[PDB]
Amino acid sequence: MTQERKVALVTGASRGIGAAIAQQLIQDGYFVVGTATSESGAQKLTDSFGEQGAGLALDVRNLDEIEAVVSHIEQNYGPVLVLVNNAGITKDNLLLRMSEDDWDDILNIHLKAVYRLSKRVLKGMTKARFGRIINISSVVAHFANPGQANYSAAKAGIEAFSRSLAKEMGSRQITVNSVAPGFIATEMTDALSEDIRKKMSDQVALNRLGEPQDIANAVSFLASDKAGYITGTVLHVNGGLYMA
Amino acid sequence: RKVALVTGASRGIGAAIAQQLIQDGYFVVGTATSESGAQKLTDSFGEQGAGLALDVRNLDEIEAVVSHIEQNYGPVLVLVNNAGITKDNLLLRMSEDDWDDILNIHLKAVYRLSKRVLKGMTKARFGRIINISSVVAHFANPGQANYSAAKAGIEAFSRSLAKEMGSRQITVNSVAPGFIATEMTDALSEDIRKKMSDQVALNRLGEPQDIANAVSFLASDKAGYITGTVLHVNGGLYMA
Amino acid sequence: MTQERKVALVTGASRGIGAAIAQQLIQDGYFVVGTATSESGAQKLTDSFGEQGAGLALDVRNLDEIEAVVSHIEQNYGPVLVLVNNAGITKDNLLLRMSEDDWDDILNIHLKAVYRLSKRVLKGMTKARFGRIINISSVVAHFANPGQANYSAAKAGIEAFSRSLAKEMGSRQITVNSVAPGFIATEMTDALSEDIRKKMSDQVALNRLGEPQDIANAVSFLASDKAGYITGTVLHVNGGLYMA
Amino acid sequence: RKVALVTGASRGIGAAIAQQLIQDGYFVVGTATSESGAQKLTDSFGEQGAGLALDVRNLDEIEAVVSHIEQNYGPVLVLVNNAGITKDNLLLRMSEDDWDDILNIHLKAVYRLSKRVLKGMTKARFGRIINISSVVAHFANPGQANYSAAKAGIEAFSRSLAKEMGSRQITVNSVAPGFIATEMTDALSEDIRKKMSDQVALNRLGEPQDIANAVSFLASDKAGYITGTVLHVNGGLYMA
Repeated sequence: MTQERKVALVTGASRGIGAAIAQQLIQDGYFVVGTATSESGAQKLTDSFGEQGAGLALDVRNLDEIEAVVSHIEQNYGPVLVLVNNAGITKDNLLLRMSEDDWDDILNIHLKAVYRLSKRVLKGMTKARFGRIINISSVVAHFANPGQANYSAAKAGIEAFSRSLAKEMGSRQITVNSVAPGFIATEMTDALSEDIRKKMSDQVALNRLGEPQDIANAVSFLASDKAGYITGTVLHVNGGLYMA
Repeated sequence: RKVALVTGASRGIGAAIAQQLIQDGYFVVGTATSESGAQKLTDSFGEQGAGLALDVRNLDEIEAVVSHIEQNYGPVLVLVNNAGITKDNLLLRMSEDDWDDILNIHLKAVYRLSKRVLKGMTKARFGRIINISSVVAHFANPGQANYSAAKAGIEAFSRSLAKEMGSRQITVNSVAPGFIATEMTDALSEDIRKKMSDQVALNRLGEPQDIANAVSFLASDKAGYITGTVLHVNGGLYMA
Repeated sequence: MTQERKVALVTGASRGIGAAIAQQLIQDGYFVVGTATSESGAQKLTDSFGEQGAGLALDVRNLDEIEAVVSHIEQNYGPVLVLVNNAGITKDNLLLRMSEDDWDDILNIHLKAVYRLSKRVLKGMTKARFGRIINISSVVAHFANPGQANYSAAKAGIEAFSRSLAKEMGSRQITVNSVAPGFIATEMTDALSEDIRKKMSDQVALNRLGEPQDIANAVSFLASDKAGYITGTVLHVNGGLYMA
Repeated sequence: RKVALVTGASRGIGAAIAQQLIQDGYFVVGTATSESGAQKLTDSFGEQGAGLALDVRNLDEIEAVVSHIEQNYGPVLVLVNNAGITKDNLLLRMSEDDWDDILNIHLKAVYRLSKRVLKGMTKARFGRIINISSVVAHFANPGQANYSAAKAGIEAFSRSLAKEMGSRQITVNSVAPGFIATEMTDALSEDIRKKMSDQVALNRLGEPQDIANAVSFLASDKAGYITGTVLHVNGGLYMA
């Protein structure tokens, strides 16, 4: 039992974008720790990653669990040198119907979790004089959508936090970036109808929904030496749905 | 007169906003966190306003204050969310309390107050929600991750709400001040604020009245086709 | 014959947005020189402005005419202390069908004209330690539209030029800003059908087309002392059609 | 192999781009304005490329070069518009020639070359147009109004063209370098580029290979769902 590869931590790795990111980072040569909210899901991740990764249960809303998970990774696999913040649900509602819990839960799962996990991995990245924090944002952080004020506020806050952290950590060669997916094919889009997914792809310049692997490719690029002079940016992967 | 609610109106930007909105013809309820401050606000606004105590961190107080305003003065049709509290620290030294308090005072308060005033604005088919953001939401500053995240969240929240409320002719906008002359800015002496003003194209720190002018514009009929935007008032410190 | 009011120059003042801007600046207390491309149009402007303005013919594509017009204003009315660059047409075409003239004419009418006129009025603004350059951009400089690559490139170039000039002239208290109209009711939108203008207003958060006076209000604000700490910005007046 | 055309490939950013695209598997035609430079490009690329002389200001030369490439090597399916010529001056001192030459070398050339390669990309239902912009298109620099306007125009042009060509699976993107180590940057000595690198979060000037890496990414299958964007490569000098 000796683990010599650099360690990547991917939260919310069970399916879709998170699963593709985790598998791509494995292919890139990392030892990947993926997280799921349940222990069953964590075991499914352990099974998928085999001897080049591990699955751990983590509710990113809880600081005690964040600290325990990162401590476990450091004590068993090594310092987290790539952090991909992908965990996170939506709780949509127009503001008149958006409850205190609807707001707080989303802000905690997305923005607070990014703050907590980034803070927790900073010591190891600083010691290594190498680090990658890659936050999965969304196109709705830029192109606002009614009913997603909580999600949009959280994602935009994550982007601003990333800029501040990039400035604080730049001299230690830690890059902090966000990837903003557009319409990507997920179980959720699979749930939608043919006609709705044509409505969606009609809004995309490339005239199709993206795939999880497109986001994985963007993250793999940002985590590599090929993006060592890129920090504090948003990398939009939306097929021209939103251009900035 | 139409009722405007301005939080944190005791001094600086908030006070200038309240006085300007009074001049524009609104009945201005300004808030302070202390009852002493609320009484001084009552005294300053006189017959064209009222002062109320409000800790914007507390939902019960928000609901009570808005209910009181509705019961005595009228529907809140202009809401200006003005908070300027900082708890700076580099992330290594930024505690959970430092993060949470800033997020609550700024972003959560914007959520709570905006939600609470929606009914009256919807009924009137008229509304102005004006959120005080900051240049730091765009031009990042080391040690202000919490403040930057909160202000950027406020801007994104404003865009979403603007889409939700637009058809009722309610506009939701943010004003982003740059370096404005204040208590703490006055505390540093000549070379330090020369360091600051050297970054400003207009080569000077702004004044609270500049932000009040932007808020007055957005709250007026002159800006009825402007919604979901950020109005930068920073002398060229940061340029779209 | 003595002219004591501050002089504003509004190019393309014959109708719609330009006409509303010119009339509002008159109401604000300026002596307004408006331009039209023909001498007939210039005479119609002279008639509309009466004793508080003048109409002059100007093809903004031509440097000799720019220099002659500004010299005439300085010699008869006073230094141009407010410049509103509004002259400018569209020549739409998908790139495969966009000719050299289609490109050059639009770039010259919009971007080159802004460069030439701003350069020409800088001396007077510098001497006065007061100045307002206000450029009418467009929402399509931000939300790109197929078939308008020339117009979009010109408007975005104008915005970048404005940022550079704002930095160069800031210490002399000259502000340089752009106003970006969205769907505003013009003869061109009047030409469109009821159903198309509902398609358009359906995209606007405020659920209606704007009016020239909305743009005039934005320009009047920027030209006043109420916006003396605003420079190098874009003021979007699009009813929520585009949010940034 | 697929044919990529890289303008201004003789040195620095352009040379790094050309070499990297060769490594990625493209047949790279690089251009220089002199025939001497074109021959040196031919020598450097050897069996995996060709060097051609091109003054990007001249439409006839653009059409001749692209026709030659089509007649000998194949359809241009990757176009990298790389120009880095400056003619700085504050507006008071910026002549008509200084403005026009920069606009022509940068923006007009992007228009002309992009237009000329559209037919082959459309036929192949594959394409990469990658335009070298600059941080100055976003963070304004006194004395560079012409360069800033041209680069920003290039970015807007790219967005419009991306919408026009997207359904044919042609992506159009810009790469915006920050402070990259070059001839002229090397000319200034330690304290001057320390002044520069102090503005960079990563606390150093970039290298041509960083821009080549970004262009290689965008030109690859790894970026097939990225279009109409600006990829900032500036070490945190300017942050979206």
